[PDB]
Amino acid sequence: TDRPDHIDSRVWELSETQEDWITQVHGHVRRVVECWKYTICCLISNPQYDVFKWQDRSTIEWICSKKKVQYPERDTPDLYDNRAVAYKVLLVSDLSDHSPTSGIYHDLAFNLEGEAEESCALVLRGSQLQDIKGFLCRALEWVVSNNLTQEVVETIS
Amino acid sequence: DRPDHIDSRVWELSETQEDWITQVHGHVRRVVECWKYTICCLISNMHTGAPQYDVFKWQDRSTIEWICSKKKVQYPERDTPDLYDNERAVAYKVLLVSDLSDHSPTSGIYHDLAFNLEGEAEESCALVLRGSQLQDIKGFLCRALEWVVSNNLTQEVVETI
Repeated sequence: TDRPDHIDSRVWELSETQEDWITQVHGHVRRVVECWKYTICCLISNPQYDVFKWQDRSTIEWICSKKKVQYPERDTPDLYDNRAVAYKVLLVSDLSDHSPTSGIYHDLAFNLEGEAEESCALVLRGSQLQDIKGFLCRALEWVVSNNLTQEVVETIS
Repeated sequence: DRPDHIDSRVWELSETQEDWITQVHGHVRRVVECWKYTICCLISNMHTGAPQYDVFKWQDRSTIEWICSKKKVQYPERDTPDLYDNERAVAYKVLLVSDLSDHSPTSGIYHDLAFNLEGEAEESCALVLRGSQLQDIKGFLCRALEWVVSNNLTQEVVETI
C-alpha cells in the first residue's frame, strides 16, 4: 500500500494531500493513476507549459480572502500552453473509441501502452512521446506484477 | 432517438443544453444545434501542433469562465461565441442561413461563420476557414440534408432559421 518504484518520490509525496484516497475504492490504484497523469504533465512540460495540476494555491486563496474578490476556480486544466491553450491528460482503453471531453481543456489521451491519440501525438515531440511511452511501459509492468490489471481498467472507465 | 449522421456524444451532450420539449419544433432545433456543434468540432480539427480553436459551445460554464480570464476576453452568458480562434484571437458564432448574399454581423461581440443547408460557406466565413474544413462541413451537411429529405422534415427546418 506504499509507493511503486516507477513513481518519483517527489510526485508521490505531492499526491498525498491532493485527494482522500482511503475514502475511495481502489484508493491506492487511483492514487497511482493520478501520479501517472501528473508525471506525463511533467514530461510534456520539461518553458511552454504551466502545470496547473496539483499546484499550490493556498497563497493565492489567501490573497483572495483578504480582498474578498473570488477564490480560484476548482475546475482547472492539468496544464496550460502560454498559444494560450489548456490541456487535460487522459488515460483511455481505446484511442479508436474516443471522443473529446472538452473543447476548452483539450484532451491528451494515451493508452496504458503509451500510444497517443492522433491529436495528442501532433502536439508532442517524438522526444516527449518516447519518455511517456517508456514511463507507461514501466507502469504496466508494475500493474501485472501485482495482478492489478482489472482495478486499473475499471479506474480508467 | 438520434439521427444517424449525428454522433452519439453530440446527441447525449445536447439533451440538457436546452428544454426542447418546450419548443414548437424542439426536436428539429435540437438536431440543428447539433449541426452547429458538429461544425464547431469539424472546424477545431485544425492544429497550428496546438489546437487552433477552442469550442465554447455546450461547455461547462466553469471552464468557459476560466480560460476567458486567462485569455483576457469576456462574453455575456446570453450571447457567448461558439468557438474562439487562439492564433488570431477572434471569437466566432456558427450560423445556418438560407441566403449567404445579404449577410452582415449578427452581433458586435463576435464574428459570424454562416453556412447554407447545402453546406456552402459565406464569403467572410470562407476567407477564415481552410478548404480542408469546408469539405468536412459541406460533406457533413449533405449527410444532414439527405436525412432531412429522407424524413420529409424539410419545411420545418427552413422556417426555423
